[PDB]
Amino acid sequence: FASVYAWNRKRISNCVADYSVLYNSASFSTFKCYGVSPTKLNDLCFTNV
Amino acid sequence: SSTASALGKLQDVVNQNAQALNTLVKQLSSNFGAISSVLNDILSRLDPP
Repeated sequence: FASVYAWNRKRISNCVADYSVLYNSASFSTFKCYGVSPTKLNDLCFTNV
Repeated sequence: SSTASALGKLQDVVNQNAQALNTLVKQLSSNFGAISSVLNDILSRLDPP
């Protein structure tokens, strides 16, 4: 991954994501989310990421 | 018969009532400082606290 001055931006669209497996992983040092609860992330349907 | 606009009082009363009601019903869509104008999405997107 590049440096902070060269942050890498990527587009995610046209896919069926699954955030449950990502959340249940314990390798994350910190996981805090604003505006959306992590538990309900599997029900909302967005436009792009 | 021929000359209209001779019944101004009743029309004014009806117009005032209808306009007040329309303003009240249109006020329902205001954000009022929150993140959404509908409570259903607030329940379907956030966590109680």
